[PDB]
Amino acid sequence: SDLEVAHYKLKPRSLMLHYEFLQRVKRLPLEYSYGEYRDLFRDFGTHYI
Amino acid sequence: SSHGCKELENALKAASGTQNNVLRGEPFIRGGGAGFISGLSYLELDNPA
Repeated sequence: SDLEVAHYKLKPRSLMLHYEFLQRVKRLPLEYSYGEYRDLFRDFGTHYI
Repeated sequence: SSHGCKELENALKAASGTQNNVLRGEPFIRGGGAGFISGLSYLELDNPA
């Protein structure tokens, strides 16, 4: 049984981020060092819906 | 006086039988209440309507 109940779409533009994600981004190093972006993905993952 | 008899019997039975019984069904609904959709789309094999 495949049941579908609602269709959701995010707006394409000018999204208001969550505080926590905002700040974690704010703390990302400007020089590349994989460990921090790794921790970022492990906290928040890689993609949004 | 002398006597001889020989007696021989051979009997063979072979039997076989098979069934294939396939049943398929795909009720499909658009619109209405999700509970009514799921309840009605669920295939009552005794009453497919």
